[PDB]
Amino acid sequence: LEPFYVERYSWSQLKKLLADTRKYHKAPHDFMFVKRNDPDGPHSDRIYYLAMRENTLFYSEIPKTINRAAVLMLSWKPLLDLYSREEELLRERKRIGTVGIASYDYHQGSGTFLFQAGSGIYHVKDGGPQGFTQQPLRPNLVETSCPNIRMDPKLCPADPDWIAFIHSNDIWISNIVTREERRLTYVHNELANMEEDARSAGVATFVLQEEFDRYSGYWWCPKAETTPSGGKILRILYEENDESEVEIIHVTSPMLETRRADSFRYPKTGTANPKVTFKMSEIMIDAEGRIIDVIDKELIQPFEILFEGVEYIARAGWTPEGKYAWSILLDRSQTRLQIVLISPELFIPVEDDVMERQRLIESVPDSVTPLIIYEETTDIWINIHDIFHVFPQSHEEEIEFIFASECKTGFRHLYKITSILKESKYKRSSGGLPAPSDFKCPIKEEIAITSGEWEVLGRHGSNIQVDEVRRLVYFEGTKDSPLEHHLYVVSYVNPGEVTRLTDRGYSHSCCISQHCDFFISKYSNQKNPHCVSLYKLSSPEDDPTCKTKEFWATILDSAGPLPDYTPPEIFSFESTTGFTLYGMLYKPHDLQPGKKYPTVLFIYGGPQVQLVNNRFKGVKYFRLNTLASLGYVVVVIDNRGSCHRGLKFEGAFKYKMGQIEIDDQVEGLQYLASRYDFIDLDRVGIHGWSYGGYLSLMALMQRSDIFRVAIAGAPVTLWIFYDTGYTERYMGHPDQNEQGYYLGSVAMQAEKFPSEPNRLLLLHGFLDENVHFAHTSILLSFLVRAGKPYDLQIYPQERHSIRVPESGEHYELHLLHYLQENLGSRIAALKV
Amino acid sequence: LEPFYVERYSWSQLKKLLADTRKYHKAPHDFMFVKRNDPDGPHSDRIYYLAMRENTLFYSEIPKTINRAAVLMLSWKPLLDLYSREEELLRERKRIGTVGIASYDYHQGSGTFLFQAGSGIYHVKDGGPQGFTQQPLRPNLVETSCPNIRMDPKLCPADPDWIAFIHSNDIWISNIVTREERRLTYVHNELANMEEDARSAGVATFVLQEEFDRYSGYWWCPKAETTPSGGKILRILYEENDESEVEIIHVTSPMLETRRADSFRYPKTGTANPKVTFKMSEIMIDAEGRIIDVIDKELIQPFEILFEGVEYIARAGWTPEGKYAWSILLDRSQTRLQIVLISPELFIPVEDDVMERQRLIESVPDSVTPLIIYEETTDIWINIHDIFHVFPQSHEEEIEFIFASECKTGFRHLYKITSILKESKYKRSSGGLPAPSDFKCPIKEEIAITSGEWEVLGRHGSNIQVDEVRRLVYFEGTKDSPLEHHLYVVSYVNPGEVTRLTDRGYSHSCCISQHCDFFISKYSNQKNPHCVSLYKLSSPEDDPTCKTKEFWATILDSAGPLPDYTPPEIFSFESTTGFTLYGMLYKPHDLQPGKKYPTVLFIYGGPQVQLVNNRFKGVKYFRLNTLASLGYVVVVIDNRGSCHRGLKFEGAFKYKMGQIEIDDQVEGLQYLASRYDFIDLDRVGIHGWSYGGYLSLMALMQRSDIFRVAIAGAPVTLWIFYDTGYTERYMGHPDQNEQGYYLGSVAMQAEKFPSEPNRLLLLHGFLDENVHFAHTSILLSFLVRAGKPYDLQIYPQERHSIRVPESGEHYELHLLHYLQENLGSRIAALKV
Amino acid sequence: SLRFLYEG
Amino acid sequence: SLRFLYEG
Repeated sequence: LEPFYVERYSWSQLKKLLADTRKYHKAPHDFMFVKRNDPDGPHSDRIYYLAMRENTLFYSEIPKTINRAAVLMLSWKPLLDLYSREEELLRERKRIGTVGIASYDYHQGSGTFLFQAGSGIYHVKDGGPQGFTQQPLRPNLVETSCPNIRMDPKLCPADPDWIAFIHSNDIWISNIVTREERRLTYVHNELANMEEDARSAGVATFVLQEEFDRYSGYWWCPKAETTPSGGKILRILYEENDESEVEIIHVTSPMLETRRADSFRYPKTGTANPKVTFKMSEIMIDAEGRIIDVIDKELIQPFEILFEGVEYIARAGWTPEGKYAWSILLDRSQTRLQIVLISPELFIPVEDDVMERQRLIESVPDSVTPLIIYEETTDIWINIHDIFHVFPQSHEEEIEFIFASECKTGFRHLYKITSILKESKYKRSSGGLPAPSDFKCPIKEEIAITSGEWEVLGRHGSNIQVDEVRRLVYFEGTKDSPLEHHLYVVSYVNPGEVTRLTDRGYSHSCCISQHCDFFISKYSNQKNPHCVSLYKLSSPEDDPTCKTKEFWATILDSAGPLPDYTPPEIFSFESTTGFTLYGMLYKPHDLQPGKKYPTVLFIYGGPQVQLVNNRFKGVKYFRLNTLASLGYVVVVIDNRGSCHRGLKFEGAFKYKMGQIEIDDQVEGLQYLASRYDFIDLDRVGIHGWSYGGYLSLMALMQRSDIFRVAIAGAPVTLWIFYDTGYTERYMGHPDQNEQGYYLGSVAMQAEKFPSEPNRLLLLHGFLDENVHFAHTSILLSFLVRAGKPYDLQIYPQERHSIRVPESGEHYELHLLHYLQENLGSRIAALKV
Repeated sequence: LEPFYVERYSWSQLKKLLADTRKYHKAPHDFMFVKRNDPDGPHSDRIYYLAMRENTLFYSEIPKTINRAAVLMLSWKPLLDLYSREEELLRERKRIGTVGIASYDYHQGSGTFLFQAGSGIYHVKDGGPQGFTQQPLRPNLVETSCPNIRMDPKLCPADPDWIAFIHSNDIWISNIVTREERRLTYVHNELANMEEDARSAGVATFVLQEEFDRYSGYWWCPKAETTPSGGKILRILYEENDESEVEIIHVTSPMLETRRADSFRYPKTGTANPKVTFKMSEIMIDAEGRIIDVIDKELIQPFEILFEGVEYIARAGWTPEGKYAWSILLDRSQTRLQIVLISPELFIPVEDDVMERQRLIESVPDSVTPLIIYEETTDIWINIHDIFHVFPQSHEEEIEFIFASECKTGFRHLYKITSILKESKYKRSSGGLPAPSDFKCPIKEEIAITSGEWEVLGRHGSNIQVDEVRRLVYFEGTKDSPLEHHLYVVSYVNPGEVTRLTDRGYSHSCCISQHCDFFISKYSNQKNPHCVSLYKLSSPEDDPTCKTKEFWATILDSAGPLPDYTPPEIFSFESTTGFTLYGMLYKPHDLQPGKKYPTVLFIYGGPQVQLVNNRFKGVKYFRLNTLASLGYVVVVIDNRGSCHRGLKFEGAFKYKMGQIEIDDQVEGLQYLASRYDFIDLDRVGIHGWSYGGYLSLMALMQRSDIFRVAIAGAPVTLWIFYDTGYTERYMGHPDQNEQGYYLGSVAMQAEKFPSEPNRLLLLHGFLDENVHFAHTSILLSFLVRAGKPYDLQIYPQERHSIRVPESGEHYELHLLHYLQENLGSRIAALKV
Repeated sequence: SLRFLYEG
Repeated sequence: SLRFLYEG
C-alpha cells in the first residue's frame, strides 16, 4: 500500500472552498388539530403550526376526502400579519438556534392564541366559537407597565382573558381584556444586584433549565372554583427558589470593551443547589373580572419535611379537574424518583403575626397530606421525561395514570397505575416528623402496557397521545430498530400486540392529533432529506384495536438528495464488551486502488445522544462529507453511553466517564481498518465538541499510538468545575467517587499529554457560561508547567454554541487547515 | 548567496538545549555611608547595603588607608541574624522580582534601621551614638493589633521612637519603645468591599505607581514643634484619594479553580482619575512620650481652587527645616509642571459643626497661601524625575533649590533657582476665587549649571548629590556618550567645567556618599559583566572646586566574561530623519561564508527605554545570544522615541504611536543587510514584549513584505483600554487625537493583517492587570471576523510579567520552536 | 447537557 | 508603562 496525500490549499483558497460549498442552504413544528365542525364544509380539521427567513404561525386546511390518484400538497396560509439577556441565555438553555416565535399557547373553548414575538407578548383568536378566518390576523399586543422584558407567558386555562408571565423573576397576571395588571409575587427586587438578592418566584433555576430541560416554574390550575357572590378563584402553583447559598461564578461580559464580568449562579458539583420550595397564589375575582384580592400561600410545614429527601422539582402541573396539583421529584443522587399529589389544602396564607399563623395551621386537617402515588429506584439513574398522563377521577379514593419507567425492565416502557389515596398514618396535630413511609400510597394495579428489549421515547418532545375513548395509547419507540424512531399504538386495558404505524426504512418524529384521528411525521433517512407528511388513521368496524394508516397529504416535500453529498454507510460490529456497537463511515470520494487515506474520527459518544442512526446527515453534519471529498476517511462511533439502547448500556460509564469510551472508538476503527485496506491508521485524527472535546483530549492522553492529532472543542478538563444536575447523575458527589473524578479529569493528568507539538488543538467559546473557559485556561496552566505544547484558538463572541456566522466560518476554515497541515497533506507527514 | 537553515530539533530536544544553556546562572544596592569617628581605629567609614536565595542587609568597613599595590576585596558582613495581594501588586508596579528586603529607612541621629520583611516590620540600631556591632543583630519585630499586612513603613525623622505605616489604606503610627499604636485616618473600611468603599489615605493610586514611579502617599514632617507643657507636635502630610468616580475593571483571579475575577479601579484613557487632595495629621505627644491627641486637617479651600488645573501629585515632601511642605504638581495633559510650597497654616481642623468651621477659616489669614516657587510648560511632555534639592534658609524672604528640566533647551539639565515668597494678591476674606497667576512667585535668578546636547539622569535612583561646603553637585549624565552613563561633578555657584569621575569604556550607576568623600559605581560594557567598586573622592589642596578619584576597594568582583557567550556589535547609522540611530548586531556563530541566515529582529523602541547602549546584554538578554548560537541573525534598534537621546527625539511619536517606529527598524535593518550580506531579508522575524509586542504587531500589519513572522508579547492592541497617565502623556485625550488613536490601535485595523497563517503569534499573561488580556482577546475577536488566522499562547499564572519559572521555560521553548518551524529551518521555507 | 450548538 | 518584566 501507498499513502494518499490531500491537496495543500492555502488559507484564502480553503475559505473560497468552504464559502462555495456553503453557498446553497428548518421544518414546521408545534402542530395542533382543531375541528372545523362544518356539516356542509369541505374541510374536517384545521391545523396550526410554526414555520420559517423568520418563524411564524401558519395554518393549513384539512379536507374530508382526497383524490387518491394525486398527491395533495397542503398549502400554507399564514395566521399572522406583519435581544435581551433573559432571552439570549434561555435560547442557549433551550438550544434554539433560529429567531422568531419559539412556541405558543392556545385555549380550546375561546380560540385565544398567546405567544411572545420579540420583546412583545401577543394574542390572536381563531378556531373557537368566533370562527375561522380566511386572511392573516393582526397580532394584539398585550400592554404593560412593566419596565423590563416579560418571560414565559401562559394562558390561564380556566379564564382565557387572564394570562401570567415572569417579570424580573416575579409572577404577574395581565388581563387581555380589562387590561388589569398585578404583581403576584414580591420576591426579587429588580434594582438590587444579584450578589445580595438571589430569591426568585415562578422561574426555573439554571440547573433545571440546563440539565433537566425544564424551562418554567409556575403552573396555572386548569379549573376555577366559584365564589358565593358570583366571582371565581383562580390559582397559580409556583416554585420559589432561594439561590442565596449557591456559588457565584464570573463569566466574561460579551461587550469585551467593558472588560467586566457578569456574576451568575452556578451550582458547582458537590456544592449546594438552591433552596427550592412550593407555593401557590389564590387570585380571587368578582363577576366583573376585577381582582378582589390576591392571597399568597405557603406549605403548612417546610419542604424539607413534607418532601423528605427531595433535592429537585423535575416536573409539575395539575390533575385534569384541578383537584390536586402533582409533582415529579428526584432525590439528589437522582436514583429515587417520586410522583406526589399536593392538595391546595396543604397551603395556608403567609402570616407575619405569630398567633394567627398558629390558628391557621390548626384549621388545616391532619388528613390533608402529600400523597406519594409512585416511587421508583435504581442503581444507575432516573432519566426524566415529559410522559405522564392522569385519567379523570372515576373513584374519589383513587387515581389512574400512565407513566414511563426505565427502572423495571432495564429499558423504558409504559405502565398503567391505579394508586389508592389512603388517609396517612402520620397526624401533624401530635407534632412530629413523618416516618420514611408515612406518605406512601398503596399501588392497586400496575399493568405494564409495553415491554421488551427496546425503549419508549419521552425526551425532546416525544410523548404519548392517549385515546381515552378507544382506550389506546400512541408513542414513538425503538422497537423496530435502534437506528429508527417509529410510531406505535396499543391498548392500555388489554396490553398485547403493538402496531407500528410509521413506514420502515425511515426515522419519524410524529405529532398525533388531539382527537387521535390523524398524525404528522417528519421523516428522513441517510439518503433522503426530511419530508413532512400527514397521515389519517382508521379503526375497522369489527376491531377498534387495529388502527390502520393512509397517507393523506404532504405538508413539506423534501429538497431531494443534495447534489455533491455522498452519504455515509451505517456499519456495526460485535464488541468485545458484548454489544452490537453501531458506527457511520464516510469513504473518501473517488477512491483509489492501492492507496491508504488519512482518517478523521468525529465523536461525541456521551449521555443523552445518538449520532449513529438512520437520518439525513447533510444538514448539520454536512462537513463530514466535505472532509471526505477532500480525501479523509471519516468515522463516527457510538461508544457505550449513547442513548436509545437501554439503561444498562448507557450506565456502563457511571462513576467512570472518559475511561471506557476510546476503547470502543479504537475497537471500531480497528474492525474497520482490517476490512478497509484504504484506512491509514498511522494518520488518525479525532475531534468533537463538549463531551466530544472531552474524549478527543482523552484519546490523545491515553492513545498517542492510535491518534496523531486531537481537536478539543469546549471540553471538560475538570469535573470539580461542572454542575450538580449532570455530574452527580453520572459520577456522584466527588467524595463518593474520589478516583473516578481524578481519572475522568484530563487537566489533573497534564503530564500524560504528548511532548510532540502539532497534535493538541484547543477550541473554546470565551463567554462559555456552561463549560466555563477556565476548563481550557487551567488545562493550559498545568500543560504549561508540565512542559507540554498546545495550539489554541478562542472564539470571543461565543458560548456553549457558535452563533455569529463569521465565528463558525473561522472554526471550519481553521479545523480544515489544521487537519490538512498536520494530518492529511504530504507536508504534514514530512514534519514528523 | 545560498540560504543557511537551522538544525531542526524536537520539542523535548529544544527543552533540553535551553535547560542546559540555562545550567550556569544579582548585584548590591541602597548604599549608605556612616562615619566611625574613631581617631584610633583603622576605619573611616562603615557602609551598609542590600544584597543577595533571599536579599538582606549587609555591611562592610572602609579602611582609612589601602595597600595601593594590592586590590582590596571588601568583606561582606551580615547585619541581620536570620505574599499578600497588596505585596503581589506593589512588586508588579515596582518591577522587583527578587525576594528579600526591598528597601529600608535609617535615622542618622539614633542608628535606627526600619525595614518591612515579609508580613512584619523590623528595626535594629547600629552606627549611632550606641556604637558599631561586630556581629549579626537580631531583628526586633514591631508588635501589632492590626489583623492585615502593614505596607510602607517609614521612620519619623524627628523621633526614631515613632514610625508610621499604612494598613487597609489608612495611616497608623506605632511607637517602637512605648508600644503605642494608633489609627490616624478612618477613610477606608476593611470590611467594606471595592464598589462601595473607595477612599484611602497615605497611598499611591495605581496610575501614580505604574506611571510616575511614586509608591508612597504620606510624608513625615522632619522636625517636631514644641508645646508649652514640655511635650511636642509631630506632623504627617498625606494624599487622600477618592476612587468612587474611577471606572471599575475585572481582572481574572490567580486562583483559576475559583473561576472568578478580582475587581479594581482602572482610570481608562479619557475617564476620571481619582479626585485628590492634601491633608495633615498633627499628633500632639506629651513630655512622657504618650499621644495626647491627634487632629486631622483639611485644606482651608478645596484642592481644585488652591491648586488650579492640577490633576496629578507627582512628588511631595517637606523642606529640610519643616516650615513648608513641598509638592510637584502636573496638570492633566502633563505639559505643565509646578513646584508648590504648602504651609501647615493652610490646613485647618476637619470640623462637622458649621459655626465652628466658619470661625476656623476666618482665623487663618488671607496672607497664608500656596506659593508656586516654579512653573514650566512644554509642547512635548513633562518627564517627572526624582531630582529636587532645597538649600537651607539663608534669608527668610526666599528659597534656593536645584531642579532639573527639559523645557529650557530640549535636554534635561540642572538649574539652581532662587525664588521669592511674596504675599499673594488673593484675599479669601474678599470671597471670590483666585486669578490665574495669584500664587506664582517671582524668580530672583535662574542659573543654569549644566547645558549641552546630552542629559542629566533623574529616574530609577539616579539623582544628584550636593556638597554644600564646596558648593558642588555630583550628577549622572550622557555628556561623553548616550551609550554610557557617567558620574560628573560641577560647581553650582559659578558653574562651568564638568569633571567626569568615572572611567570611559563602561556605563555606570553610582551612589555618592552623603559626605561626598567617596562613591560607588556598578559598571559594565558590552563585553565584561557588571562589577561594583568604591572610589575615594579627593580635592587638590589649592582648589576644592576641583575633584579627583582613586580606586579604594572592590565590592563585587565580576564573574569574568561568560563562557560560550558572544556579545553583539554596537552599530549606528545616520538616518533619513537626521538622527544617528543606534543598534546591536548579533552575527550568527561560526559564520559559514557564501551563505545567508534567518534574522530575528528584537524590539521595544517605545518611550522611557534605551535598549542599545554600552552595557552587558548577557544576563537579561541571554537568549539573544542563544538565537545566534543556532544560526539566527539577531538585530536590535533604538528607533525614535527611545530615551537618553534628548527630548525632541523622544517627542517624535507624540500623537503618532505605531506610525514612526517600524520605518526606523526597517531602515536600520536594510542598512545592515547592505554591509552584512549574511542577512537574508526573505526570512526576517520580529519579536518584543509590551510596547515590543505592540510594534511586532505593527511590523506585521504595516510591512507584510519585510517581516515573515511577528511574535507579539502582551501587545497594546487598543489604546482606549490603557491608563490615563501614560496614554494621555504620549497620545493625548482620545477626543483630540481621533485619527492618531485609530492608526495606533491595531485592534481596529484587523482587516490589514496577513491572510496567511504561521506568521502571527500572540503571547499574553492571563492575569495581566496593566495590558489587560482583553487587548489580545478583542484583536482575536476582530481577526476572526475579518477572516484572518492567528496562533495563541496564554500563561494563566502570569500578570504583566513572567514569574513562575515553568511558565518562562515554556515561553522560550515555544518561541525557539516557533521560529524554527515557521522561519529559520528548511521545513519552514518549504511550507510557503 | 454537555452539548454544543453549531449548525453549518 | 508598557514595560514587561522577565529575567532568564
